[PDB]
Amino acid sequence: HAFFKAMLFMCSGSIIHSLNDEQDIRKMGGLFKAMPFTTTALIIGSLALTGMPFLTGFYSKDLIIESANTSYTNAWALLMTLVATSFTAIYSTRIIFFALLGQPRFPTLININENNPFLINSIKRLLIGSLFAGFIISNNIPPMTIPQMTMPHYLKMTALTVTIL
Amino acid sequence: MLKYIIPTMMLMPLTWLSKNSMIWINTTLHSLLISLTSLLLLNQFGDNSLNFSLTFFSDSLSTPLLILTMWLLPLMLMASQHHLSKENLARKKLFISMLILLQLFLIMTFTATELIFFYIMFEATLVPTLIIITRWGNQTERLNAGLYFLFYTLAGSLPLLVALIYIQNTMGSLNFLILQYWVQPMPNSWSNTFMWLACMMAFMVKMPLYGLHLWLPKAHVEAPIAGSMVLAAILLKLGGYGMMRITLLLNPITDFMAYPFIMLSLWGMIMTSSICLRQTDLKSLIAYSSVSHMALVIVAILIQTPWSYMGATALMIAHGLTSSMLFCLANSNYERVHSRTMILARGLQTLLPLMAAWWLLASLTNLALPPSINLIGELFVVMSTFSWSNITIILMGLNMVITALYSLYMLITTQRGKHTHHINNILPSFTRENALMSLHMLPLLLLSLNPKIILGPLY
Amino acid sequence: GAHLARRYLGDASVEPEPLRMPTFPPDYGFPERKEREMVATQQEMNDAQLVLQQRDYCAHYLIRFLKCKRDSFPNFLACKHEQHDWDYCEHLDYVKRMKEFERERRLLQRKKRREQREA
Amino acid sequence: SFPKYEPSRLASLPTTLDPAEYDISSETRKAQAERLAIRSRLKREYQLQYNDPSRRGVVEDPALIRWTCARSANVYPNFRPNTKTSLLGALFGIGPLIFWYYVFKTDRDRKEKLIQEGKLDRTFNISY
Amino acid sequence: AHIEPRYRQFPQLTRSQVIQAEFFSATMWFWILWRFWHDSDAVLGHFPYPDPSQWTDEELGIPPD
Amino acid sequence: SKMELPDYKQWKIEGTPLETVQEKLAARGLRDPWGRNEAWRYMGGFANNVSFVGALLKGFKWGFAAFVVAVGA
Amino acid sequence: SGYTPDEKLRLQQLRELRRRWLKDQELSPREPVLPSIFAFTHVLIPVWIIHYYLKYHVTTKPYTIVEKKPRIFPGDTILETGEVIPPMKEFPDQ
Amino acid sequence: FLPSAAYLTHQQKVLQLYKRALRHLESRCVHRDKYRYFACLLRARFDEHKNEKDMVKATQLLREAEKEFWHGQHPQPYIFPESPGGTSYERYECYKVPEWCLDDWHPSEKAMYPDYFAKREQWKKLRRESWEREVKQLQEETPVGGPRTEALPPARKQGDLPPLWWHIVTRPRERP
Amino acid sequence: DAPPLTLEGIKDRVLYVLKLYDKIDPEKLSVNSHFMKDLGLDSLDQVEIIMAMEDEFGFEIPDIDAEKLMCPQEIVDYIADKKDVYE
Repeated sequence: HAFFKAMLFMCSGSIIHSLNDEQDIRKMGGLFKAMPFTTTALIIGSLALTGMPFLTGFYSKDLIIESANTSYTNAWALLMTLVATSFTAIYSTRIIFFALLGQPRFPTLININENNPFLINSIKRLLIGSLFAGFIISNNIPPMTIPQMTMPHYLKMTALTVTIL
Repeated sequence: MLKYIIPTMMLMPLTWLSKNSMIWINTTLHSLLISLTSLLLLNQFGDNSLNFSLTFFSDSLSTPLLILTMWLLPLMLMASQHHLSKENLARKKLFISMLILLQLFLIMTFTATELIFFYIMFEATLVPTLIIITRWGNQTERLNAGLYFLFYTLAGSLPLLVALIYIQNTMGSLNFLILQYWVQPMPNSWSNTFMWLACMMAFMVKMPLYGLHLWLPKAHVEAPIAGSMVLAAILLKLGGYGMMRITLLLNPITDFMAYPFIMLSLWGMIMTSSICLRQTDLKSLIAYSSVSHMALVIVAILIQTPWSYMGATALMIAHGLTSSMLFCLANSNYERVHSRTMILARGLQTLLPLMAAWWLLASLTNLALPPSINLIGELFVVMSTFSWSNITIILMGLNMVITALYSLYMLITTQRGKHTHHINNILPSFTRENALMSLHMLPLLLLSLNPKIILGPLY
Repeated sequence: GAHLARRYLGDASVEPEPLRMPTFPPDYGFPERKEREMVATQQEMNDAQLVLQQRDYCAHYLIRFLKCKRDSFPNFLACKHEQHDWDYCEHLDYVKRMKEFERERRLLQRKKRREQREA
Repeated sequence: SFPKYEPSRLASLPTTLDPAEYDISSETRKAQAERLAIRSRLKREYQLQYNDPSRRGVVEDPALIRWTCARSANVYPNFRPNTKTSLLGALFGIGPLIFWYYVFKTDRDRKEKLIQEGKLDRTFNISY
Repeated sequence: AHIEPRYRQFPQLTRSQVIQAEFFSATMWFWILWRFWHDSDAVLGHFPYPDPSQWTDEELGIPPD
Repeated sequence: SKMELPDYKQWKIEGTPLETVQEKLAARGLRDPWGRNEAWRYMGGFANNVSFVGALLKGFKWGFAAFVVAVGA
Repeated sequence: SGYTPDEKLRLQQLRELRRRWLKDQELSPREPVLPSIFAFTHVLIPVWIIHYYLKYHVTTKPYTIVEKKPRIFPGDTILETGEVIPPMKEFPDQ
Repeated sequence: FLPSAAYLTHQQKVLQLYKRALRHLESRCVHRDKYRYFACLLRARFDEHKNEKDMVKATQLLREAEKEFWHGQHPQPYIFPESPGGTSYERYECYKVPEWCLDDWHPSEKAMYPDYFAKREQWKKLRRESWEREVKQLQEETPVGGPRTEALPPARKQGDLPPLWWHIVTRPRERP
Repeated sequence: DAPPLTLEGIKDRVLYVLKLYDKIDPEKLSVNSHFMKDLGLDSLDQVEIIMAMEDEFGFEIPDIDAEKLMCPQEIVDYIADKKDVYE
């Protein structure tokens, strides 16, 4: 989560400073191919959200819903986490569609500029940490719990099912 | 100790037999050398207090407060110019010598074995402070302020004398040790109830508690900076010192008879932190901050835990330093703009730029900054009162929330957002002001490093 | 599942209420079958610093995996199949717990309905 | 086409649907004319005492001073202790105090009874 | 040197930023594929999750009549 | 300095959502919108701006091949 | 409904004064104002001071820094004196 | 409630309702061209009875217009990042130092910047030169005893600057 | 964040986006030529013009100042007061 949203905020605020302090979803329309380093960055963030299988964002959320689904829980809480997984999928889809993949609404006299070694260094190295380093962490953790790992059908598939729907 | 008293005597004719434009340096240098020789006192160890010249002895209830007085004197001696530089030579010298005599009766009060000697030097602490605030108050209700001041402090503290004399001729002498080592437990008839209520009511007047507290804020906001700082820090923490001394008697009844003052103290703590949330007149907020802290101190003394006494004396010393400093910042803002109200002097982040650092630092020490001495005192008071009862922590934490809230309101309303751009008389900040900021916030951080000096004799 | 649905919608009888699992006596549908090997060697278990709620069955496999994972650290993906075997053994342990629950379920079902039919 | 937007103590009624800004009478426009005259004269004297190059101190705003003397110390004259004032006073002062007195007596009597039983959980309870 | 702002037209780009962007998208998709094919097959059940335990009456034993 | 300002007689609406919405508004019966202020928003380096699935398609155009390279390796 | 000529004129003279003020505000008098050592210090000097701090004074403090022990195995021996543990027993039923 | 007029007229009020509804339809409607469609539909609704002069039926329609505006307004209006409530709303009010100051400096640091302070001296001489007579006489001769407006007349009389210009000419750059 | 602004460049941009809007003529459209008095288009489309300038330059102009623009030169006056467009 830390690597994830550091990368996401840094990319989005870069876009904000590139496009004149507006920061709002409207009047921010068309940005894909307006240099796609940051649009690549933002959609890598939003696909690491909900855990595309199986990436840095996979491990945390998906082992959480597995171990929560296979325990003596409250029978409202698991349903709430499930529905909120669907909801985090849908607003991440909204931030993609309105920010980067729309017909261009933003005011003219445009000064789109990202010829910066600093920012390409920062975005570069944080997507590096957001593609491999989740596996570098999650691989050799000292195992300090007992994994469940024996799920039925429609309880390990439920993660990908909810995110796709 | 007598080597700490007699040069304060000889420091008094200094200002008299020094000529004009030369008195200032002399008084500053010599009172600071007295402050070094003051800090040389700290010999206290282990088993006993250090007792000599039979009237005199030092606990660690008395050593840190005594060093606090003998260090807060020259700070104040420097602090109180620019508002009487244009006054005359005679009244200037009289002001300075009156402060010195005030210091002398303060140290006589803090090293008092005999409690009658304590009471005499107590009202001797009273009598010059009225003359200071009433002659140089620089407002229009200062007269009524001094009048209320003296009648509250006397008429509360008057029957304390009769009770102490009754103790003197029903038991024997009033050495504090022979008050100790001999104290018989006194039962719960009604005369013992009145005697306890007499002594405790006198010092309840002095702290103040909640029901007798409008004594203070008029006397704070209508005073010069010297009288305001000595008044707040040294007088209220002197009242606490005296209560810490006299509570050693009448132990087996104060459990039965000391309930309702706890309730008055806590509900007054919440009401005081709420009344200083919404006032104008920036000067008054620090007075009500002082009333909040002293109500917490009174809770700490009515419970009888060593945790409570260590937190009590730490809270005393820390809030003396903090409230004295923040009074000095209030005086600096008022001498920038002759207003005394609050909302007129907005802005002041841009202009007077590093004044903001000292507002930040003083207000966070009021906030209970997370290693600060203020936090240490309030924390151990909260621990001890939770051991007293498991339900009191709501009022303590609600006090903490509102204390942080009015501290932050004072920070971001007086000194945040917009210069009102019709002002054009505020200068850059002088070196004297930043010197006083430094002289306030070096000892608080040094005590934040090694604080085991100043905790109570129940160590 | 559907057993959860039956336990909340239909009768509350035929589903045994959980975390009070042994109600039928042991060695009753067993007769004369218990070995329970448990070859973790309890002394070496406690001399190893495994956590509570890990001092469990199949723990020798975990000891093997900790041996290879200590002995080959900068090998990043060497130790696979030992932890795979530990996963498989605890899969069988979960299967055994499922067998216990459905044994108790079918005992309660068939026993109590035979009894409350003919009584 | 709306539920007509009731106000409250907080939800202030905006200037659109007053509907008092529709039946404009004579004294309404006379009041707006005199109100602009008041704001005009006050800004005139303000801008006179605001653009002076000889001006040193603050512009010495009288209305803030007046409100300060109002809120601070002109509370007490006038005041007569009426039924409303005294009843609300004895409620807001003594009420919560006597409430906290009862709850503290309750907890202290429970604690003294429980430790007089002998079975307080003082397994180690050192820092009292 | 550096770029210039133009008015109501699509601004030009350096080839370097677009080759890093395409490079990072490709490294993502290559990682998720090589991680998906070469090893696992991870989102599936990893085990034959059985039926109800054996569906065998009186194996595990039910001795009522 | 200057801006050099790509000027008028160039926008000339033709962009199919604005053209069809002027058709719909003509069928309504006004036939006078604002107009051609947004042809830069609807033609040029825009205009077959990609739909939603395409930025997620943007991986395998240089990634499937490297995957097959690592498979054959 | 719009301007009155007093507003127009007063506007114009304030435009001219704003011109002259802001054009005065850009100074350029052609002289406006006029009046691995890092790796060495930051990975050796606090390292030297702290390892001087972590042997002597802090080990004269008695219940100072304490390790949590490494976890031995039945297939382990001991580096210290050298004494072995009998290995783990039979595996079976895998 | 406005500087020059004592009150706003009804045509002005209808116009401000128009601008508010149009702004909130911008905020409501993405993609900007269906926005353009709905905006001309709204302009058609104001074309439906634009040419009527029953003033009492006009204000009846204005009341129902305020009702139909409040029924379907938008919760967070798209306000620009210098507007009231906006994303900046005097962001750099931090960096807006007034210009009565800057002269409480030190003469060494004053001698570091020669020409700007020489030109500032002649600005201040321009201020004190024509402050008293022309400005004060035009403000104590041409106004009435009750001023009854706030727009001050320019110095059309003879010479120097129009009256009371110091803190209005000398405002900062709003982006330093 | 570096937008450069000047007088004649923004005069060009205001005049350009008045030329692009359709129902005026591009023939008699001077730099200082009126809106209501000579072009003849009414109040409502004038405030749509004001909406266009606000939607282009990134700041609202108020309704107290919206009464009194009436020609492009006074528009360039008010915008140059807004962004302080001089050297």
